[PDB]
Amino acid sequence: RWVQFMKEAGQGSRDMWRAYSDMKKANWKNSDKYFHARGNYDAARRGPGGAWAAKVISDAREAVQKFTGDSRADQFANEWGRSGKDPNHFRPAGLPKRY
Amino acid sequence: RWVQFMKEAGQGSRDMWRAYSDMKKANWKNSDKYFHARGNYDAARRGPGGAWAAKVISDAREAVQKFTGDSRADQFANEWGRSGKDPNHFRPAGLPKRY
Amino acid sequence: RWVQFMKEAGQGSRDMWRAYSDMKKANWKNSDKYFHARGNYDAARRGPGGAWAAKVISDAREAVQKFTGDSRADQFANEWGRSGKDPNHFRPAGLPKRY
Amino acid sequence: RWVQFMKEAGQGSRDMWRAYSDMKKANWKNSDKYFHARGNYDAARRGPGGAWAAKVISDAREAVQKFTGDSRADQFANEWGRSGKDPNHFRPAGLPKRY
Repeated sequence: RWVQFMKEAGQGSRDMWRAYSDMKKANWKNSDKYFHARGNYDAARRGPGGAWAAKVISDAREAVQKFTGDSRADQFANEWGRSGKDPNHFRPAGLPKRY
Repeated sequence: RWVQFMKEAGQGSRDMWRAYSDMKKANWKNSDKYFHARGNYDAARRGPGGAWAAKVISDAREAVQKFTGDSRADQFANEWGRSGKDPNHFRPAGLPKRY
Repeated sequence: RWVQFMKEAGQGSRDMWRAYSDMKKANWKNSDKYFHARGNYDAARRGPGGAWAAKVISDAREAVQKFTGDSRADQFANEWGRSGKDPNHFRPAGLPKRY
Repeated sequence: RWVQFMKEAGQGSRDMWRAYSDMKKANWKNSDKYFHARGNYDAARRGPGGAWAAKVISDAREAVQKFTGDSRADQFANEWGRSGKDPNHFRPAGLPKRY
């Protein structure tokens, strides 16, 4: 169903935004890989529409960052999460458990 | 701002959704090109995030269309609208004026 | 069929390359829109795989050009051609008939 | 060079194709992740055009997989390979050494 796909995409996009926002709040050493994986994991957890949303938002973020005023590691972390593997694989010591 | 981008992308996504539900509600002959153009035009007016959102949602919709036996014509209508040209170029006679 | 899709993509990608090459040879005033439309038209003429190839190569070219050391017009011309409309719509007066 | 990019993309596309036909010829149990990883690794070694080609072909293949009732696992294997990690991490016991 198209409607269900679009619903999941909307939920997933909010998950990706929550990952961004948390990353900015945490302001933490060597956590970028974790939040990349967490955003994608959360979003794909919604279903195909969420996983689709994770993928295109991920690629846009990567693009804009190469429009800069370790991409391969970022994309690896994105897909680690998007495929359902535990984002805490990349968790740095000390990162508050709220994240 | 990335924030601004995601915000516009959120607005554009709602614009696209509005186009889909309007098309289904209208249930009008040969109206797909109009609603494709209209959703893309509404989305792109929100700004760059809006046009980006309209572009990726458009491509996901094309994929669906091709997998269910005119996606080429609708993608042309998508771009027409996204580029800021009048969606009413594609308006079929009799389509209710609220749409 | 996946094989047929991949075959068309290969043919289409050679068409897009032929459009680029011709554009560089022609070195002509205000022909960029024409070659954009012609590359995409030729490639989509091969079938879905060709049209798919036209789309992703088009977006890569646009990207790299925004990585610069009228995008919307370019993309409009791309989709004009990709949808099967005559690329000579954008032909500038004088352009050699080989192109 | 854009030329260099398209050249590497052509090489990468052949690498990906080699992976598909090898997978079909091998006809081996639980081997999809290996061949996904391998095709992406071969392609990305060609350079940026090669990695780009592997990325868009990978996404077109994911779409097909989802439309025919593990695409998530294969996309992870895609990224593993594309990032330069050893494809043989996914190698199933007994897969002929020529592959």
